[PDB]
Amino acid sequence: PQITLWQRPLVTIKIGGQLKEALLDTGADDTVLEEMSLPGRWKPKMIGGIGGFIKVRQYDQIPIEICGHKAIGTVLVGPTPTNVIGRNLLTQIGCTLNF
Amino acid sequence: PQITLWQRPLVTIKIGGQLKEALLDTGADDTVLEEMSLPGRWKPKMIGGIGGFIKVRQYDQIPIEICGHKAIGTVLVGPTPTNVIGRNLLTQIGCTLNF
Ligand SMILES: C=CCNC(=O)[C@@H](NC(=O)[C@@](O)(CCCN(Cc1ccc(-c2cccs2)cc1)NC(=O)[C@@H](NC(=O)OC)C(C)(C)C)Cc1ccc(CC=C)cc1)C(C)C
Ligand SMILES: [Cl-]
Ligand SMILES: [Cl-]
Ligand SMILES: [Cl-]
Repeated sequence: PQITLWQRPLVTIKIGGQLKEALLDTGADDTVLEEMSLPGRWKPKMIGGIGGFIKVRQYDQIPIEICGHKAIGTVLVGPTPTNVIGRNLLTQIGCTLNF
Repeated sequence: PQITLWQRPLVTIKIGGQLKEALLDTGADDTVLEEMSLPGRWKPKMIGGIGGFIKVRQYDQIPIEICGHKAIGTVLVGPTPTNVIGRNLLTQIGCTLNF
C-alpha cells in the first residue's frame, strides 16, 4: 500500500494468533509492544525515547504479520505509549519513505 | 527521493537561518527540535513518548526547508534527545510510506 501521514499510520498486526493495532514508526530502530506474553527466553534491553530510557524484554525470532505482510524478528515488550513497528521489521516488509 | 530504512532516515533541514540534521519520523505527530531560537509567539506544551514527557515551546507558522522542499508549520523546541520531523511537516512535502 501507500500510506499518507495526515493521520497516524496505524495498521493491524498479528502476533501469537492475536490482532493488535500498531504504529508504523520510521523514527524507531526497534519494534516495541505493550505488555503481552511471548514464548521462549528474553534478554534485557534499554531503549531511549523522547522522555528518557526504559527497560524492556527482548524476544528474538518472533513471527509477526504486519498489514498482512509476514515478518520474523526481534520484538521488545515494555511500557510503551503505543505498539510501535520500528525499522527492524519495516525493512522486512519492504517499506520505504517516498516524496 | 526514495529513502531506505536500513539506516535511520536522516535529512538536512534549513530552519531559522540554520542548517540542522533531523530524523524523518512517521511515529511523531509533531516536529521537535533541540534548543534553538525562533521568532514570534510561543506557548508551552508537554509531549510524551517512550520514557515519559518533556516540556517544549510551541511555535506556529514557521518556515522550513526539507530536502529542497519548502513547508510551513508548527515547530516544538525543547530537550529532545534528537531532532525529529513529524507528520505535521512530512505531509507538506508529500511524504508517504510504501510497501
Ligand atoms: C505528542 C503526541 C504523541 N507523541 C508523539 O507523537 C511523539 N512521538 C514519539 O515519541 C515516537 O514517534 C518516537 C519518536 C522517535 N524516537 C526518537 C528518538 C530516537 C532516539 C533517541 C535517543 C537517542 C539517544 C538516546 S535516546 C530518543 C528519541 N525514537 C524512539 O522513541 C525509539 N528509540 C530509538 O529508536 O532508539 C534510538 C523507540 C520508539 C524508543 C524505539 C513514537 C511514539 C511514542 C508515543 C506515542 C504516543 C501516541 C499516542 C506516539 C508515537 C513525539 C515525538 C511527537
Ligand atoms: Cl529483527
Ligand atoms: Cl502544523
Ligand atoms: Cl496527499
